[PDB]
Amino acid sequence: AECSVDIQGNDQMQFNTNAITVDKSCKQFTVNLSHPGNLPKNVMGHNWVLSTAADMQGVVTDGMASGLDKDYLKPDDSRVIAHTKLIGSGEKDSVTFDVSKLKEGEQYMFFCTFPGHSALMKGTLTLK
Ligand SMILES: [Hg+2]
Ligand SMILES: [Hg+2]
Repeated sequence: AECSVDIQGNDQMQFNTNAITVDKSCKQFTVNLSHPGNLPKNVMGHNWVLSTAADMQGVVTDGMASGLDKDYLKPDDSRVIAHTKLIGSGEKDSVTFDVSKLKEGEQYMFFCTFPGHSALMKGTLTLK
């Protein structure tokens, strides 16, 4: 939709998109995350985390080490452009971020930092 997208993470460790386009005219962009299924956060938690592609691995690694009580995301990580909280089934979280934090000629990735999820739960985010 305009300057916004709705995203689902399911019980099979899947997002329902692997590619997000952000319209350059947008002043900010919003992601609304939900979690179909019936499994809880500790088992099948999802978040939506944005970083440059170059920074993704560092964020994933430091997030795992941060623990479940930190939503598997390092607090105040300067590499995380925007993020939701970790959610289980039946829950919702959203994030709005300034589009000025993105540039052209930079590859962005979105992913989930729950342990082992990012191998499957990841995609591209592009400003155009
Ligand atoms: Hg996940
Ligand atoms: Hg990556």
